[PDB]
Amino acid sequence: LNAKVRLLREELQLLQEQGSYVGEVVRAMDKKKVLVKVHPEGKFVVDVDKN
Amino acid sequence: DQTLKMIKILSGEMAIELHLQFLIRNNNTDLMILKNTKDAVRNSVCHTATVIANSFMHCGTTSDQFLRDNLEWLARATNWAKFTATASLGVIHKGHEKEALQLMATYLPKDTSPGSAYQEGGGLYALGLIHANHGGDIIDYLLNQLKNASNDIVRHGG
Amino acid sequence: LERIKDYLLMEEEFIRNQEQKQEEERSKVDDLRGTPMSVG
Amino acid sequence: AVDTAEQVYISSLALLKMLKHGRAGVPMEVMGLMLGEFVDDYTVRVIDVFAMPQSGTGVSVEAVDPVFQAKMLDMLKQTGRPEMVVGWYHSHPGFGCWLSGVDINTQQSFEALSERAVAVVVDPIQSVKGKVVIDAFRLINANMMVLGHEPRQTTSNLGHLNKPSIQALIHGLNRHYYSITINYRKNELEQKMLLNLHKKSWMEGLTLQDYVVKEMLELAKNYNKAVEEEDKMTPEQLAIKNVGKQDPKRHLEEHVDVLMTSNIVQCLAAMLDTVVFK
Amino acid sequence: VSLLSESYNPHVRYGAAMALGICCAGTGNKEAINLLEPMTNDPVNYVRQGALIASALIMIQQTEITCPKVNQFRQLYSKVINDKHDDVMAKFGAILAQGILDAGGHNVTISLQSRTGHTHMPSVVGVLVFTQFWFWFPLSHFLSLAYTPTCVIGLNKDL
Ligand SMILES: [Zn+2]
Repeated sequence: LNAKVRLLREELQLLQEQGSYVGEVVRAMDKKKVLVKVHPEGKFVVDVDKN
Repeated sequence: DQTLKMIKILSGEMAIELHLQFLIRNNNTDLMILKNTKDAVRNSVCHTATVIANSFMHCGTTSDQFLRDNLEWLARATNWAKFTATASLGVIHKGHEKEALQLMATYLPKDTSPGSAYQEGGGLYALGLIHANHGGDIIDYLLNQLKNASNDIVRHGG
Repeated sequence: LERIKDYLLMEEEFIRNQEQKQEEERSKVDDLRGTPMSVG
Repeated sequence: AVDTAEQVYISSLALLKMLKHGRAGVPMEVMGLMLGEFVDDYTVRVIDVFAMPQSGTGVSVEAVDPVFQAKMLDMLKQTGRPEMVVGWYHSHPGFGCWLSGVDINTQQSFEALSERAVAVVVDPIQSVKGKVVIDAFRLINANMMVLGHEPRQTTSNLGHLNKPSIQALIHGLNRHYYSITINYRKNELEQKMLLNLHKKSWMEGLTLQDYVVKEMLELAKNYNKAVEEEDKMTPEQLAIKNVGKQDPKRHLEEHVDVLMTSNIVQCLAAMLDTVVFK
Repeated sequence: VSLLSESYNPHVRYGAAMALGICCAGTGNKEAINLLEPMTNDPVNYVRQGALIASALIMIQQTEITCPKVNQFRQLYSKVINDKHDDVMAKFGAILAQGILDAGGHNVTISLQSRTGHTHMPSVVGVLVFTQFWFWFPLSHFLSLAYTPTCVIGLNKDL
């Protein structure tokens, strides 16, 4: 039981990782490429994740 | 007579040779399992992992068929893992004892490569593995080789 | 109850729409192109 | 001729000087020279670190002052024992630990000067005693790329090296460089004095007078108990609830330990009342 | 080992998996084999590499009829070697583990205790040095000395 609570804190090491930007997809193209505009910047072609 | 027989039976060296005979005559070793592991190579730890794994499979059998099949793959190992690989060959030949020392002359550094000092150190380490757990003049001879051996590279395994 | 055939036709059409590299040359371009590319 | 997972041992003095100097120059990315010891290829220990005076050029090799190094070394010779510098230590504030083409140009010069040429990258991101943002990097030669970069004779050390792994920004510029493991150098009396100066000094350890106590305690004890009286209603709800389907009931309100510690420690003031004094 | 096998430290879990394998040695306690399987799925590669080798030490002196997962562990070792995605450190000793099970063509097995109950001096030395094999790669050769055969010698006369 003590291991579980400390493991939850070990899981909290995840909070350290930086958040990914939030953007809107203008359109999609083939070969795992999508055209997404960044919220305060400009159009970015991005590589899609396996998931 | 009886005195010679009692010394020999107590020594039990012949029994070790009989165990080597049992291994060489009967080994349930599959080359295909080694090949399946061989095909997937990270090219780093895998070369070391495979050479030690085959050495366990052929320990005392003296059947280094896997080493015979691949020459370029064996050459890939760096000078250090190669030192471990020559010691692994000693594990494969760990049964013939004095006969194995004569076999190790074929794998001796002058017979093989003078340039590879780690291979030379590995050969000394392999010689020790073959005669390990046995007290003999060969052990004293290894000590004599150690006196003439290089202070660091040869004595790393010597 | 011929509706099931019609519904199947619509689902099949959506599946068909859903179901609508060079050994060295493409890989070199893939290396040349950045993971993120900005259009200007 | 073969690299290994070598261990860099950072003496406490070198680490403390690096972060303090780095914090002062965090806006201007200050650089310094690391007075390490090349005892053997497998183990490298940085016994001492000294800070170069701020240089306008930057973290570049040109910024390092040859005259300053010679005079500083002479002072080290007269007082205690000097050691040949292992490499350059410097701070990159924008990217915790990272490598740059400008950095490699200085690193190449240090590599030409000696061998290990270790480079350290401390940064402003920090924690009171758990950040260690500092990381150590050594470049890998393009000619050496055909050969295995780091042959390993020891699996466990490679596994310890594997635990840090790589940083995403570092991964972007990782090629042409190899990360080298950094560990704190053995600290004994040095650990003991800070250990003595932690609970006794860094934390409150007056000891002669270490032991509010009866003035605001009555307010705190009444307030926490009031919170419990409202909080205990949730446990009362759970016992009454059939709870055939498991549902959260806001139990474990606790505060029992907090009340227990506060009441007992204040009650322990009886020792001060009749024993510590008369 | 079971309480120690689950712990925050990667080292304590890795050590527990190694410890469980060595005390049982060739023999399998069934509970011991069951405990090893979750250790194989453990996230840390360092713990995973230890679990694969520890299972192999139990696997020598065992056959599919004696233990249900003996083939499954063998299939697992091949699978991790086959999968590129699996960590190079994680796979590390799975190939070595296949060697441990196949040592001497499976003819020899690791036993530290004589039938008389006398401790085997080669067996103890090989296993203790083998734990330091993670610290030093060549110490794997020390494990080779401790490989007692399952064969029986029956000679009416010595010659
Ligand atoms: Zn730099």
